[PDB]
Amino acid sequence: PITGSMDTAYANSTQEETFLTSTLCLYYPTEAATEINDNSWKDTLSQLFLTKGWPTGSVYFKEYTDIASFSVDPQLYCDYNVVLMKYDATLQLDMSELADLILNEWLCNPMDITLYYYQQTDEANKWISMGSSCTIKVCPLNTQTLGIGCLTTDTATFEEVATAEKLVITDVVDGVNHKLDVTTATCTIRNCKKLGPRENVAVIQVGGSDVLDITADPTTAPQTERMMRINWKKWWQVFYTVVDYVNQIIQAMSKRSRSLNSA
Amino acid sequence: NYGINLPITGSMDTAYANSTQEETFLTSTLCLYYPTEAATEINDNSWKDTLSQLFLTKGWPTGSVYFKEYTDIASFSVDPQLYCDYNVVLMKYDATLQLDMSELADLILNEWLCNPMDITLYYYQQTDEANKWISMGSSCTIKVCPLNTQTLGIGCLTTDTATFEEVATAEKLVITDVVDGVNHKLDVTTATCTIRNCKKLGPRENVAVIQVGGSDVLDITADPTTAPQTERMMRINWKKWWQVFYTVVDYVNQIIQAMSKRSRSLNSAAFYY
Amino acid sequence: NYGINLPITGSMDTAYANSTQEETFLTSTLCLYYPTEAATEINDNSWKDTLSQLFLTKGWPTGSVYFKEYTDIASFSVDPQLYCDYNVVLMKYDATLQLDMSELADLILNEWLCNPMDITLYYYQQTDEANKWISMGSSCTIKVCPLNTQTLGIGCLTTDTATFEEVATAEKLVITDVVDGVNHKLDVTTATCTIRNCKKLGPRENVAVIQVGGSDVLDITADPTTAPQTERMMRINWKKWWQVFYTVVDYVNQIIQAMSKRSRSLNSAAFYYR
Amino acid sequence: NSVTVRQDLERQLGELREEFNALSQEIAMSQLIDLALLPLDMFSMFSGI
Amino acid sequence: MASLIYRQLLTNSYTVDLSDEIQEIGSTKEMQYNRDITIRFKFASSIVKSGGLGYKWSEISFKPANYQYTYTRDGEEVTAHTTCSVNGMNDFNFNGGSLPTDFVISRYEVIKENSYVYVDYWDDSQAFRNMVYVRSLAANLNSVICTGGDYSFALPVGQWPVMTGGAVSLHSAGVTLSTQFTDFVSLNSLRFRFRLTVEEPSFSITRTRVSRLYGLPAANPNNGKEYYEVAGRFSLISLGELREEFNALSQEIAMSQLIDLALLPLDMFSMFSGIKSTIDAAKSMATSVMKKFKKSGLANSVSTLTDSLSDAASSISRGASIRSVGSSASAWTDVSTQITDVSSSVSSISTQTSTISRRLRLKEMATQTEGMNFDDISAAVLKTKIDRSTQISPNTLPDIVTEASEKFIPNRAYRVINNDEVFEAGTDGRFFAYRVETFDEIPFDVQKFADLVTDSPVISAIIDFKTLKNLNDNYGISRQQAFNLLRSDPRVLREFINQDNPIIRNRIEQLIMQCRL
Amino acid sequence: MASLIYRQLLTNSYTVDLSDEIQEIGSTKTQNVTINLGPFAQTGYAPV
Repeated sequence: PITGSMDTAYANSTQEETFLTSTLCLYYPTEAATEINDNSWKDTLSQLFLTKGWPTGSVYFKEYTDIASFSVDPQLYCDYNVVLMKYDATLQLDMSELADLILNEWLCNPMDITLYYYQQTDEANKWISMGSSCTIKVCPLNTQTLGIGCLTTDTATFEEVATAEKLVITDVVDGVNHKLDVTTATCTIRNCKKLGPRENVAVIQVGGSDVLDITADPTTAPQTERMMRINWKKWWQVFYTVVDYVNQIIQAMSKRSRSLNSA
Repeated sequence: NYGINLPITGSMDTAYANSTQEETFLTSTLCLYYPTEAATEINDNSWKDTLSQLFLTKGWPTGSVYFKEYTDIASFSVDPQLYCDYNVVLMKYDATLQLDMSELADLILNEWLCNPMDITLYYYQQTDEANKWISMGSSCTIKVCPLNTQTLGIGCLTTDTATFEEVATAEKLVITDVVDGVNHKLDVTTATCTIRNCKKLGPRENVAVIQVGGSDVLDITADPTTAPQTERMMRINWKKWWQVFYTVVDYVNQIIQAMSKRSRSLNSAAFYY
Repeated sequence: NYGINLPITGSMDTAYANSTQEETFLTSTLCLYYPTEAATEINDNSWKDTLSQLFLTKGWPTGSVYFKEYTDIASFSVDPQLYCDYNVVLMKYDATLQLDMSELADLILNEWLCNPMDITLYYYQQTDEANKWISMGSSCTIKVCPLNTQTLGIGCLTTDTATFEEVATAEKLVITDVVDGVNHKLDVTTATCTIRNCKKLGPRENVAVIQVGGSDVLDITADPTTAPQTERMMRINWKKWWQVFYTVVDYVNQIIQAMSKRSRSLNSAAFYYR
Repeated sequence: NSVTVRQDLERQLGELREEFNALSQEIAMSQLIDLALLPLDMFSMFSGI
Repeated sequence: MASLIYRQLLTNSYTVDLSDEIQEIGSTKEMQYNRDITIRFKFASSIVKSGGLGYKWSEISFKPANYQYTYTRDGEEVTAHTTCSVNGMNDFNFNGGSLPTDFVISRYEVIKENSYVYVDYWDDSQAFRNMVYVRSLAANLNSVICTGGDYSFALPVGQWPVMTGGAVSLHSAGVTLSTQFTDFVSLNSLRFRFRLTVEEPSFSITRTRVSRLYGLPAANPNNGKEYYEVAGRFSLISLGELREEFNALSQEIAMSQLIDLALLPLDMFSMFSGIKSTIDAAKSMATSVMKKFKKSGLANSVSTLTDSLSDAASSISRGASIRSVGSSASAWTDVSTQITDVSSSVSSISTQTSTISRRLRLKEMATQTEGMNFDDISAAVLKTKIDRSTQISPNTLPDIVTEASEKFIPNRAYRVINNDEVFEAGTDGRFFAYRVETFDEIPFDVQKFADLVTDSPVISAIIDFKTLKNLNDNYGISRQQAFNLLRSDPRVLREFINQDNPIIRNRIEQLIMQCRL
Repeated sequence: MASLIYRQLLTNSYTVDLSDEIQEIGSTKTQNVTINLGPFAQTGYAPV
């Protein structure tokens, strides 16, 4: 707890500590860079970034070539991550599942599909699986370890809830045990508890009429500051804007407190 | 009722009779509406059953829930006689059918009062932002002809319907809107259509249109000025249909709480006069 | 305040307010239901019209009265979409169809609340003297099988419907009653029938089943103990159909007064339902 | 001659609670106290239910 | 405190039986180690035909079956042996008629939901061989479906009936202990038992009247499979002479810390908490500890007094002549007053007092009294040492506890106040008379004693005269205190021993040294 | 005194079951003698 005494003593600035001490990592798709067609675009933008106040060695440019691969590999490298996403209408959800992961703070443990049938506990316990080809079939158990609409013995009676995805956040009726059948060969499924959000990413969405759901329920719809949208023209324009408004975008995020044991 | 006159007491006793979900679990019914494609993708002869046992978890006794199959937004729109206390209808945006969907939402999500119209004998008039003409059937094709204060056409001859103005070409559900305070000779294809004069109002303390797909927005306002967003208008992110239902079950109460029973004493709410 | 919360305090102001019939003449609609035979015997292309002018006498404006033709008690007993504010239905005494008639009366004369039943997936049970199963359609054939507290048959095998107990063989309207508080696997012929679970509530402040012929009955109690006789259950002595209608017209108000406002539909509602 | 035993899902921990609470808001006062001067032991508790 | 624990036991002995009766029906006629596990097994059948023409079968039954195999686990090849048997099988039959030419199956076994399948398992790794003390074990195994294959009944003439179908799924249920004895050595194992659920398809016998039955028949339960398999994981959590040590171990018990732990109802659940055992020891052992009590000193004795009342209140018409030092007959006083069944050496009084002590004393306790009751000093001794030992094993806990009762605080006396008069039955020897206040001695009486003992509350004189009079002089002892130091009040006593430390700390301690057993 | 003994009993009745449940697993065998059993119709021989 902090003492609550109010007497105004504005810090003045904020942005002058972040310019000096933090890193900015820009994630874009291949198509983005291909359209730019220059061997020095990363460089040109970097000099332009000095204008907005980021020292030479400060900004990094990471290339995801698809929303599916990026969704697997979000080993976010820098202090501030602003990821550019391209409105692909068939991939929407893939995009939703990826946003749900970056924009939020996650806690996971490993699951052994082989030996122990599991259950989610609250609106915050979800099963996040990801890999080459993720195919998850489920079988709900009554209080006897017996199937309900399935035979815990033949997976041909299971209920398929994911057919070969690259990132999947599965949700089952809370408080019910399930024998799980993932294709662990190409997939990895882990039991995650949600929570803290991310004081970094800033998914900037290119194109559409971009409104999309990021809750698992139907009741809520959360709209955060770390969820921005830009009107597509050309990719060079997108980057110019991202640079021309770096601080504005950074200010909508700002350095993490998670005491995250994974690091 | 018999009572409305003579106000309640506003004293803030401040007690809140705990719960409310424990009365609805015992006494109410839940009706799930989905499209055929939804069930076809599930491919089990016992899906309705499995989900039902799962529904006991969330607190709904065996004989409580149900499952009604609309096979299209167009058919579901016309002979909708909401069967249960609480109705939660699953709609998976189809982009060409948007207005079909809008017209259907406008009907379920709202409280409607209608009277019958005789297109043959009488020349009538829409009164306020709440008087609309809701017609529905096999193939609804409505042509209109505005009348000046003489019973004469304005851009049309009340005699030849080839001069009328077509405002609906073979729809399954149509909520027509004309310039308020003007009489119109109407020409519907009554053979396959039925057109009735409805006054709007009360909303629905039941449905909960849950939208699957796209980047969904609905515009109940026939106008341009308003856009109403209600709690009984929810949205879910499409993965697989089994997942959709799991979520609907895992959050039944949350969905029910966004509605609230007590408003359902009619088979169909096409209120008749 | 709408919330169907109630209070009212009865001071005897004694302002006995006058007429009542002069609001109903202006604002309400009267729907006459008769059988085909009724109209056929009348043999005029303008009978509906003549009676209508005669209805102005009793005080009902031209566009006020409607004439609906049921051709049988079984079909009429079907969808029941009573069209007008006040419905007075004429029933001709057919002695073999008595129960058909009783089941139809029980439906119009009373206020019903129903939910749908899935005979396929869930074996049901009735709860009180007011929970009944009202099924109706082309051909309604209902066979039942009582379950003990194990989901096992009692005098039947929940597996072969040849052991079930038949309680309705092809009716057009059926109000089935089973021993309260017992589960039953049901076997209806859903192809031609629809069976729904209804709870009996209020009565009807409209119909007025007027019975032609016999000496009469039609008891709407499922039990043996009670016999209710209501005002909305009238009887006329048959002579000729023209005479019946003349009387119905000559005593419209008297008949309407025995009904009045259909309270469950009254605007003024809410938590009670419409 | 039934093949497989019936399987009936039960109410979840979190569930049940939300009702207990509300159900408490009504308990009388005096009537309660007393029933705390009566050795409600074993045989007693599992009598009803 | 001890009051409960002790009495609590003799109260719950009736149980001893029920339990006892179980193990018979069921009786015949640290360090952790892990390992996924793969259980492969199979059934066997015995099919016996009746004699005669050859159309009749007499028996189709399950028989235990062995299987051996090798599998990999953690880079090591594990060799395993299993034996599969069933229990609770159901007898079915088929009667095609009594003619020599009619097909009949007199008895065929079927396993259903009231049956169990047991699979005994052994493998050749080292963790398994080191399992001889087991504090705990759980298995997480996949289920397996066992389905029946076809079995043709080759009749001498015509078309052959064929049994086909049947199925059950196996579910891990309950984990125990077990061991296989063959021609020479043993194979330790904690065989799990599988509960069964019937599954599709049902079974039938073609050409007959047997169809749509659920369960697995014994005709061809392996359905041509070389074996059935259940795999998963299991977790294990693992860990005369006696007396001579208890004594020495006592010489250290503190003082104040002890007393207190004699103002805490150390009942049942408490005592057998600390013990850490392999299996249902402390359990049937808290029951065995019982099955020892109801067969010892404290037992019978208490069982005697009880009767000696009934019998003397039931008799009366023929009340035992006996004799009574006091108003009138009353087991307590009199029955001891007379059955001075032992003999020779000193003075009158002492002998009765004594024999009236025996009953009065120890005995009293297991019923009603105030302040720290001797035993509550004893219990304290027990719950103490029986913890500073650590042991597990069954054959110990019982007896030793019991024996503690019979031989703790060899002697000890009591007192009864009434009108400021401390009457002290110094068991074995002695007896004094007070004037409550000014600690004084006047002629004691076998009489005044008689009654005032019989029906009033007694007191387990913690500290007695000797210590008291010596205490009263070299100190002070407010009238207030004193009055408590008699009722053997916890507080006031705890004070001194905790505070002051003179004498008091011997009268106490000495007692500890006495509950040496 | 009696206070206990009496009450003591109703207190320890829960046991009745456990024990009760023993002697069963232990007594003889149980037998399902309800094989449903169906009733009448009358049909017969028809040739000359």
